[PDB]
This record gives sequence, C-alpha cells and structure tokens, in this order.
Amino acid sequence: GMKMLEQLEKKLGYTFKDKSLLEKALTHVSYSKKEHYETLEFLGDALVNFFIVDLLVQYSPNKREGFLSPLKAYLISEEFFNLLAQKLELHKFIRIKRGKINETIIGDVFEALWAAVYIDSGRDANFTRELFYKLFKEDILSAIKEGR
Amino acid sequence: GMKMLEQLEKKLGYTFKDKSLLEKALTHVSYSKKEHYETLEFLGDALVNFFIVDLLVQYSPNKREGFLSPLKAYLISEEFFNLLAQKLELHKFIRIKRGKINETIIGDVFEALWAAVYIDSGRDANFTRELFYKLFKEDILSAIKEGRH
Ligand SMILES: [Mn+2]
Ligand SMILES: [Mn+2]
Repeated sequence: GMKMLEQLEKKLGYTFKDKSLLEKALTHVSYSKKEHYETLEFLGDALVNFFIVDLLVQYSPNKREGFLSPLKAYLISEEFFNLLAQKLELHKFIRIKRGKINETIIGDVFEALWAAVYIDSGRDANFTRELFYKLFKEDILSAIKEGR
Repeated sequence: GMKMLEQLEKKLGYTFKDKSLLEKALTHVSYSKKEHYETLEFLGDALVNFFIVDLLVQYSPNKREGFLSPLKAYLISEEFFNLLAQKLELHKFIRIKRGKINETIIGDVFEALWAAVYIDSGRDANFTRELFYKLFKEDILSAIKEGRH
C-alpha cells in the first residue's frame, strides 16, 4: 500500500492483506513505541533460522553436524542477512527516528518482515518458506560451496 | 502384550510413509553408524524451536523480548523436552546400545522425531506444526502462565 509499501511488496513478491502488519515489521521503536518490530523479530528469528537449516539439511554434500554448524553460523550471521536484505533494498523502507539505520537493525527488520509475511499469510509456513526460497535459495546455495 | 517395535505412530497420530525415516530418528550411533538420528535432530532443533516460539509470541502476556527470552530458554530445554517425550514413552522406542541412554539423547530423539515427521510429510511445516500442537499445545501454554526460568 501507500506511496512506498507497494514497491517493497513487488520486490518481496508478496502483497499483504493487513498493511499495518508489514509496517510494524519495518518500524523501529524510536518511531512507534506502541507498534514496532521487536515482537515480530522475535518470531522471524526462529522462522528464518528454520528456513535456512532446512535448505542446509536438504543440501550440503556433508551431513555431519560438525560440518553443519559452521556454514550455519555464517548463514544466520548478521553479515549474510544483510546480503539477502540488499535484494530488497530494505534500508529504504525502514521507519526510524532520531538516529540512523544499521546492519544490525536491517538484520532485525529482515527477521521481522518474514514473521509478518508468515502471519499475514495466515501463519502459512510452507508458502512463506517457498517465498523465501524463490528469493534467496540461489544465494544460500552458492554460499554453502564456499562463497566468500 | 503387543506392539513392541512401535505404538509411537498412534501416539503421534501420524503414520509414516517411510518407516526407516522414523527408524532413523529413534536410532543412536551406538546402535547404527549407517543411519542414526544425528542429521534429523539438527533439523528438528530448528523445527521445534519455531513451533514453540510461534506459540510463545501469540500466547504470552508480555510481548517484549525481555520477558519472552527467559521463558523461551525453558520451553526449548532438554528438561522440558523430556516432559514432552514422556508423553510418548520415547525411551521405549529408542534403538540404543549398552546401558546409558540418558537425558540428552532423549530430548535429542525428541528433536529428531519431529523432524522425521516433517520430512515424511513431504515437508509440510503447517501439518507438522498442528500435529505438534495437538499433543503439547496444552503443556506449553500452561508453562507460560506459571512462567519458569
Ligand atoms: Mn534479531
Ligand atoms: Mn538437541
């Protein structure tokens, strides 16, 4: 919606039913102490961590946990979440006040977005995961084979 | 006086399409080096983590990260995981060698068990989620209102 949201949604590849759901995920507490992303981030943290270990398990030509922890630490790293975030230019949609966006914050909004997509889609974890793979399964896969 | 190998499906309310997927989850290295639950439990960690957290987020009274976290470390602890497995008599079904099973293998088999369901199901996160909740949604909410840890 609005003169902005519609554009994040086309990059996202998903249009929301509840627009304020999307907005809450992009909004820093500095902007609204009443409706900001902290709780969605909490959810999206577990959600995304799940999406990525799934790809990790599914792929990865080595299956011992001893191999899986390292790339995993990377794939959930703030550095890698910023990488995927860049594919949506998320810095551009975040709602913030007295202060500037960060990698960390971009990292937390990213988890928040996915939690609201999950929820907005009626808590549809299979669709959400696929949305996620459409967008990022390519990088995640290139990552695993030692992609800087 | 029957149903030794399993009974566990009727507990879960789910019949596996591939039995060796359920077998794999309940199998520890000491019994089978070929297929033990190691990789599933890795998945299962992340799987059950999200089931619990999703519940936590909608049902806890305080939606602040401050209050959610200490509850969350409880609800995904081996201790509590065990209390969830006791409802499955999971120990009963584990294919483990020697005499020491322990509390770490069990919550781990608990973890690898909901990952095997996930996968057997054709990766249906939603169905697996509800299947999970039908069995423990009860105890998770409860534990939220008492608030431990
Ligand atoms: Mn975060
Ligand atoms: Mn574990």
